[PDB]
Amino acid sequence: PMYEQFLQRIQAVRTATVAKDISADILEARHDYFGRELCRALDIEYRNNVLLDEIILDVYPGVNLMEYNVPHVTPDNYIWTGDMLLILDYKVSVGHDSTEVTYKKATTLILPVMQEIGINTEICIIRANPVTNQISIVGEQFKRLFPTIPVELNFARFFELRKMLLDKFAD
Ligand SMILES: [Cl-]
Repeated sequence: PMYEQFLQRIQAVRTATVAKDISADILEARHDYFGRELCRALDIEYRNNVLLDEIILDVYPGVNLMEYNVPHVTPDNYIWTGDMLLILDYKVSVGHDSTEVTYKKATTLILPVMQEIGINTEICIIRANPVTNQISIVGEQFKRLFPTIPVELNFARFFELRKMLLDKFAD
């Protein structure tokens, strides 16, 4: 259905301006596909994106939430071991640039308020290279809890949809 919905939009599109919205949605679905598969292999609960406020309340329900300035920020997921909060962001990319951008933003926006509240937090980004299927991890505590990441990844359907868009608008 995913693939067919995209195929129908790709068939229908006429302008590059509208096509870019299809390209962006295909990129997000590829991201979501990695997330679901990564959480399956890691045997953690899949969440699409959770607000920081909701993470704080799930870990520390007694927080005096209104005493703090919680930025509106939606990391893809999180792991609460019992002692450490692992903020988890997924990336699918052949470069690391977007990983670095998200890392910095998650660092300036999340870690300050977690420090005041007293929650030990780490930013973690897991990146799949869609061409090579190699997994890159950033986050030291995450690497010690999962040195084995048994993902079974196939991005070809996403590559096909985007190739179709590249072919239609190769002007
Ligand atoms: Cl992504």
